[PDB]
Amino acid sequence: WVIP
Amino acid sequence: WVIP
Amino acid sequence: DSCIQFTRHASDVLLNLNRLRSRDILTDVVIVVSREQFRAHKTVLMACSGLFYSIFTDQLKCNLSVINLDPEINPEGFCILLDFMYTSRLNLREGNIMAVMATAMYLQMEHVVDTCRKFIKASE
Amino acid sequence: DSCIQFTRHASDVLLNLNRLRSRDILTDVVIVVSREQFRAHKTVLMACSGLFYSIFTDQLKCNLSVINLDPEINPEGFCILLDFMYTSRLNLREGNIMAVMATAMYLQMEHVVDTCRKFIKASE
Ligand SMILES: N#Cc1c(Cl)ncnc1Nc1ccc2c(c1)CC(=O)N2
Ligand SMILES: N#Cc1c(Cl)ncnc1Nc1ccc2c(c1)CC(=O)N2
Ligand SMILES: [Cl-]
Ligand SMILES: [Cl-]
Ligand SMILES: [Cl-]
Ligand SMILES: [Cl-]
Repeated sequence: WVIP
Repeated sequence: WVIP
Repeated sequence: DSCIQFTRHASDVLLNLNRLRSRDILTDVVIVVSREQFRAHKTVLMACSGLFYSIFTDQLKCNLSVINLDPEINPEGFCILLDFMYTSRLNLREGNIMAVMATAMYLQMEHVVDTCRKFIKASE
Repeated sequence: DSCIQFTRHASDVLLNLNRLRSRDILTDVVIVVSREQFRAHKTVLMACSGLFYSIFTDQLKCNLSVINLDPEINPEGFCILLDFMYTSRLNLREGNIMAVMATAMYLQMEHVVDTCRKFIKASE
């Protein structure tokens, strides 16, 4: 999971 | 395009 | 093999599947979550959820145009997960995390359940 | 928005759509290319090809279960492009490049046409  |  | 790969292909396919969903193009099922209805593509649902994969591989349920979810399922939680299926983006907030996690457990979406557990553990 | 994103989601969806195709699950069209037939999902075809996007948004053609391609289309070229649609991987070889490029032009798959043009220009 990432900060897009 | 890339070499996978 | 000796194939070449187009890096953005999978993301572009998903963007187009979401565009078709938004325009109600070739949607083949309506998911009913208490008073709310959500139109979708069976193949996208199966590709994202262990529960839908099970439902639509069933010889009788594969032909249904309407699927009714358990009354305990929160429509907003379902909406957030349906958006995630079609975009890879999860709108996870303090106010919806419990509903999102419960819906992801029911839908059998392991990666979502995992990030919800991690976000909850960080707040305790 | 304040969304989080699952990096592998789009790739995982496409992998599952390819698995459904391989098992002939919820495929809703057969593409006929001279003596050869290819089963697929209309939504995946539309998401990858300008030609299929046009065909399946047509009020009459959207309901067809069989689509016959132009007799000049090479079945192997179509097979290579169909695999690319479902995997992001293009099996481009000296022996098939002309057929692949011609099929990609017909199917309106701009990124494929682009790499074929570049590979051809490098060999002249
Ligand atoms: N459509 C399809 C499909 C196929 Cl073909 N093969 C394998 N899994 C498929 N889908 C599916 C099954 C289980 C789970 C998910 C997706 C996400 C998750 O957390 N569990
Ligand atoms: N399905 C869908 C779709 C939608 Cl909804 N919006 C926009 N394009 C869509 N698909 C589509 C149209 C044109 C081309 C491609 C795909 C690849 C390419 O080279 N040209
Ligand atoms: Cl029904
Ligand atoms: Cl997931
Ligand atoms: Cl027909
Ligand atoms: Cl393309």
